[PDB]
Amino acid sequence: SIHIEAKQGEIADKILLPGDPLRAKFIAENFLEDAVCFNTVRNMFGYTGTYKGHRVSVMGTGMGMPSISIYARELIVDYGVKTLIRVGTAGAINPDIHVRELVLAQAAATNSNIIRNDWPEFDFPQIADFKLLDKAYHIAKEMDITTHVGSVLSSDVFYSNQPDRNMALGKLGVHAIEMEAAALYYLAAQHNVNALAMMTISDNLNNPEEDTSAEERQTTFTDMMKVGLETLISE
Repeated sequence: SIHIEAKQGEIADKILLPGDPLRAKFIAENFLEDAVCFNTVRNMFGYTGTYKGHRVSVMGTGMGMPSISIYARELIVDYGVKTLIRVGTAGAINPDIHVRELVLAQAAATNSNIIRNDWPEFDFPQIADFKLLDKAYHIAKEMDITTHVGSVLSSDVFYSNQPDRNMALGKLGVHAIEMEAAALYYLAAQHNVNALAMMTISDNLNNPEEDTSAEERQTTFTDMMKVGLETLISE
């Protein structure tokens, strides 16, 4: 509420969180059944529908950690959401990681200040809920999806002034760069709920001429959606 106009009962307790409101709309119309809209405020589309009989929601979060922090907080605190899965795109910085592959974020590095401001004495890692991470991995492997489990970097600055520094992380077990996961993981830890972030590599920052084919782009997305949805409804 304040940023979400939904009444109580309109949002399921388990939600998929793409960055793009139009992606949410796309998921709602093609992977859920009987999906209906629950939010239009600031054009941040959200839908509740059914997957394999399970009530499931999906909504966009906008870009960057402040944005997703606002929406995840309201979902958790005002609508009692307990399971949250980010499904998104990222750029690969680990050279062994190629375009279209799947990354599951065991942890999220960040150059943000959101955690450090609250915890100045610490390096305080933001982590995925293990059981979610482990279920997603098992499901992905059954589908023979090329999957990588590791850290991602949740960055504040898409147009970075220090890209070499970012790239150097790729040699130390940090797979891909994204903008949201650390914030989501932090809120989940604060409110004791369960979060996972997953992404397909859309760009290989180590190899710019690694291209993708759109149709291929929709197979991969379909693959990720089912990992995402099966993980979301597993109990």
